[PDB]
Amino acid sequence: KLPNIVILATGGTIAGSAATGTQTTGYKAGALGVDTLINAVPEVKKLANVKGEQFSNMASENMTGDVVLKLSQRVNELLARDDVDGVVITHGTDTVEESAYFLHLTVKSDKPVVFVAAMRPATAISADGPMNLLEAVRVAGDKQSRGRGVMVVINDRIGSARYITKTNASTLDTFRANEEGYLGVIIGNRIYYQNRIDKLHTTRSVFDVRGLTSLPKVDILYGYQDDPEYLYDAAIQHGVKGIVYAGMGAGSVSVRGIAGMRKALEKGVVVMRSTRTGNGIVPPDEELPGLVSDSLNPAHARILLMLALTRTSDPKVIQEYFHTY
Amino acid sequence: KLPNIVILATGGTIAGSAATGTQTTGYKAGALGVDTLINAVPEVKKLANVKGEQFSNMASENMTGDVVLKLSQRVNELLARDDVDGVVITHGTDTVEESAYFLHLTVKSDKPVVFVAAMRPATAISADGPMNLLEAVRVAGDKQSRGRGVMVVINDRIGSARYITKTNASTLDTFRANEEGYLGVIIGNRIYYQNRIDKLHTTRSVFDVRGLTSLPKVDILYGYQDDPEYLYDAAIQHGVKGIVYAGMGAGSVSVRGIAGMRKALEKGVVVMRSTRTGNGIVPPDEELPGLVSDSLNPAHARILLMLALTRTSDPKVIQEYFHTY
Amino acid sequence: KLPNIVILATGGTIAGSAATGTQTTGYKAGALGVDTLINAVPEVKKLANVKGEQFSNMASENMTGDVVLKLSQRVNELLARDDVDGVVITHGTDTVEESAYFLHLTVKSDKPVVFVAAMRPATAISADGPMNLLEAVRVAGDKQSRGRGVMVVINDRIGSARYITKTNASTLDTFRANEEGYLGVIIGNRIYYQNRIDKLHTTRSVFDVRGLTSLPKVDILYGYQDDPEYLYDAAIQHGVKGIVYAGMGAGSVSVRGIAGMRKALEKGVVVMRSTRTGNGIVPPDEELPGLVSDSLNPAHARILLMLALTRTSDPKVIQEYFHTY
Amino acid sequence: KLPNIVILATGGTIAGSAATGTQTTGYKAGALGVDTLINAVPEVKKLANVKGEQFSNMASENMTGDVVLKLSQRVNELLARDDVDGVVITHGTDTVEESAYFLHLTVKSDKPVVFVAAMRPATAISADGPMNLLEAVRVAGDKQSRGRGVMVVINDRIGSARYITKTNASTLDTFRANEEGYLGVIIGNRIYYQNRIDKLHTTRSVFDVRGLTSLPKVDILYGYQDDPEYLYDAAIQHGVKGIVYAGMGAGSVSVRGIAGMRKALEKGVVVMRSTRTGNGIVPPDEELPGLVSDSLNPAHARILLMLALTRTSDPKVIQEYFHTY
Repeated sequence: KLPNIVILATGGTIAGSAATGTQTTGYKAGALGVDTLINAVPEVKKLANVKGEQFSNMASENMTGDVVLKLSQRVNELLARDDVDGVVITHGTDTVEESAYFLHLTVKSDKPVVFVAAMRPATAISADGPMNLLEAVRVAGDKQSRGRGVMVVINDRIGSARYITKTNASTLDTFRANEEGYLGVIIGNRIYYQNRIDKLHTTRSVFDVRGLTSLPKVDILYGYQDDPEYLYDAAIQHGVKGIVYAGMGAGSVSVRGIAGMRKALEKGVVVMRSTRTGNGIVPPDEELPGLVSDSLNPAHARILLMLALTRTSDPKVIQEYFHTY
Repeated sequence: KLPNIVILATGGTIAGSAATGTQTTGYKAGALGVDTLINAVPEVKKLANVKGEQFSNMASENMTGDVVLKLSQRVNELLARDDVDGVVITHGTDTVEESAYFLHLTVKSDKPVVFVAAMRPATAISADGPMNLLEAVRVAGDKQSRGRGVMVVINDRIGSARYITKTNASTLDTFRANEEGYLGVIIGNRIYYQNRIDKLHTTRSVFDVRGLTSLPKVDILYGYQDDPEYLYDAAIQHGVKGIVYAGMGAGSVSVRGIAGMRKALEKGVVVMRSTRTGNGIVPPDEELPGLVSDSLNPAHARILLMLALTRTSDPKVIQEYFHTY
Repeated sequence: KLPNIVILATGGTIAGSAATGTQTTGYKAGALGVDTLINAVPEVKKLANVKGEQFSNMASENMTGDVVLKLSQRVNELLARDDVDGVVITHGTDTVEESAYFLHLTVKSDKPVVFVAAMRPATAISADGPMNLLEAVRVAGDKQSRGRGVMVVINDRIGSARYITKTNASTLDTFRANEEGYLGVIIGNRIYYQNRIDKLHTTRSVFDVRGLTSLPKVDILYGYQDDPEYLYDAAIQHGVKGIVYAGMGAGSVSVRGIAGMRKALEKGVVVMRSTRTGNGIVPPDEELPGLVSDSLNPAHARILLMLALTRTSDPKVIQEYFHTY
Repeated sequence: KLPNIVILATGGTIAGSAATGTQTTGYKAGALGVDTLINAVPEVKKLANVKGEQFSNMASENMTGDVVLKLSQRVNELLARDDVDGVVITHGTDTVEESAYFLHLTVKSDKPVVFVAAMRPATAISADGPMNLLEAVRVAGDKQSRGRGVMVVINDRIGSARYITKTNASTLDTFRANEEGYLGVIIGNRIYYQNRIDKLHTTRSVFDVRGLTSLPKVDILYGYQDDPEYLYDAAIQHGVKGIVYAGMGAGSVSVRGIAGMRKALEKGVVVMRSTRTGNGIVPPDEELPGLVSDSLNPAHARILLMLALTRTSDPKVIQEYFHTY
């Protein structure tokens, strides 16, 4: 029989629309309901028994920790039922790497959780959303997909929430993991799996959102020539618990940045040095302040740091998380 | 006869050293002098008549607008003489894209200006520095190289200062221009040119640094879920003339970021929306505040914005610059 | 007023169809007529005055030199008229790099010649064909596009016929030029040009097809472990004028391949060593037999070799062509 | 205590040399002995107890199935001993993907088998071989490396024999797996593992070389415009058991190629359709003759087809191998 898939809608461009079919920019995201989306691709109903639920309807640049936290709890609830085999979450592309990674760390189930997005509005000529959604359901309902961590499906590719990121401001093929590749690809309606991530996630994660009602405050500061120190003062003075530094090269700091970090440290703020480059490993360096983000980019590093702080503030333990998650 | 090339040293990993040949991280950058570098690769002296000049010796994360401005003026002086055919600038990798792009816009000569860097210390096993320097001089002395804008040479590739960027925190092949490719490659001691950038630069640029002693203050703020508004207040309150926003997706802003931008606007601060993604075009959008950066990434966009402000503050003219430079 | 664009159809997947909207493989290419294509995207008629002409209707794997030669002559005729500003050629994806490069070398006009293809059948959910065609016409009608050589437009990118190639058997984003990047991109209905190829083409090419009725015979042989020598004998014995060798690494040959090449040489067959790798430069090597293909891949190298032979058989002159075209 | 690593040398550029340090092309591969290599990087002796064995000394374009078969048997012997923890095989770059994949399928051990190569001669300025060898030994001796299949280590990257391939004729960063990424990377002397391939290999493979003295004959034929049919006749007439077809796009065949394949089929020859593109999935198509290679490229597909024929000639079983290995 067909598997039972629930399609949780949060908004995004995949549900956006513009006045004309040639308008691919300046459209309104989160304008259509989940059912309109489902009826656009009726074929979806032959791959599984789908049920659409409207969790929200916004542009992903406005997604917040509060909402992501509730989204995570809602998905844990659904996955606990016996009449739910998998979940597909329609989301915006802009911050899908952030929400997808948060759930990658907090969903306590082996059942597939697949995020799907689209770079073109649903009203666009050659809109990518329909096929993306169709592929997402297919992946969600396949039993080969269990235990692979949270996945992002778009443009025939299946990426891990831990490595996948939006690398181009506006192309269809924007989502890639340059050094880590894709978990698999969907060609001709067959799924081809190629990798399994060698990291901890989902059912083997220590992070638990059941019981939380708010998350620690973590900001991201950029590293560049002449980077100001006052931005660190500002962050501290506003009660941030952690600071993710999108540094030059391999988390390199200027004299001004070092001053700001030392200050944040003597104030109890956790400093996580990452990179602005876009890919790669930020290796340990005792000569420099703060922890290092391993291969986590700024956006992902902020997510893992927020969660880590809901467990400990021990630098030694947090550094461990960053090398295993 | 051999061409006359001047090698201006500013420091960087290409002049760094560590206690052991297997230490590739945690070393000391800007530790060796230009002459030590020149003598390490004597072959260089058969490709041209070289003269080394020590401009500075620092880790590039500490390079500042002041030093870059003087560097730019120094290179204009040298290129004005008849006994100088080209210049090779040894620089750190971390902010080479910023310094190289600054000179790309302010050097008033058709003569080759080549930046060279290295990802491994000079004391490392398989240090890339020697061959990079050799290739740099070769490119600088070739007459085919005139009029191509400022170039960055490393790992057998020749990249435009306008497109090239450091994409990986720590690999040798870190420098790439995903959508724009390389101007050319150096294989087997022959130079293969393949592209000419379709942008304005050097001798056809309107920016002039002769006469300036300081640059406008421009900061970069990051875009992410829950991004704070107070960082905008902080920047404004510290007298920044412009703000480069490394936005989500195609320069998308959250409600908090929009508030902060509007505020900066009513305070006379120029707002330039760019992208944190790493590649791509941030297209115009009248629904949103600020200008758009075309394909300029945050680091490059800050450099062009600083220079534009030394000429005008007209949003219409600055937006033009961003589409032509 | 609107520019006059002619849309020459040759078949391909962009004109293919399958029984269901979810069938993306095993469909029938070259099934729809140019007018069906034009009417699918009416918006096209607001960008220019279009006239469709049905040149052929086949799957591109069956395109041959004869048909490409006639196609080239047909386009030269059309571009010679005053009421034609540009031409858009719908073609299959499989051998578009070969046909596009052939015309890149033989069309004697500065007017835009744009090839457009599609990876999904026209009857597919999220078919890429409509938007590709729309973008193609836009590029063809823009005056900024003159003198850039033949272009291939697909998936929002504009690639040079000389560098572009199909790198993936079946993804939408299959067309790339890893080392050379794209000439430009089309985002939000604006065209962003970034490069100009530094090679000879179109109006500055020495190759002329007016008057030819057939082309020299050139085959491609692969290089691998245990590659046989008898395939060279076979090719020679079948009257080939040239042999493009898709070699291991930088055009490396095994003892068996060297025997076969020497044999072909003493038989008057021109041997062009290329690479099977996919990208890069095959540098000169006097220790080995045959000419080297510069950065031309096997498919492109065969096209330039066929044309070169319609002019000379001088190894010295052909090698020159390969470094300038 | 230190692990016991054996370094089997087969030749290659990593052991090559040229008259000058600036000569990176036209050098002599397989010119130095394993001990010269070992003494060049003495640091290697602090990472493990190494023993060099000279299996051969040739340029990899001349490596053959016979030799690869013996190499595979020799490695199985060594890995069976208790005083051997891992093996590092120095090999040429040109056909390392072929030898590495052959062993990936026939080595019956969980112990690390690491292939290392180099793009620059050992006598070159900035030769990459030393650091590559150092990294290879480190990976071989780390216990985290067991059970990962055969690996190729070069340029700080660790790639799976199944996905890794040489993508550029002559750059240092030539080895990549565009869609599959790397198994891990080596930065700052620490190994960072990120993926585990989701394919069968080594101890879970059905292919056994113990007892074989020769391998089935398999050739590769290229697909392109005007591809001749006589090449198929030639292959058949020379007793090939299988034919790997490097086809256009997704294994597409011309009418001539179809004629040749049908002929090969009625003669008992197994036809495996692959792609010339360089990456991707060749999906099943009942409308076309022969089997499909999944994501295996021509070079890898030939290796798996040779081995498959040493077990069966059943099309249904061989097609299964191609989807699981």
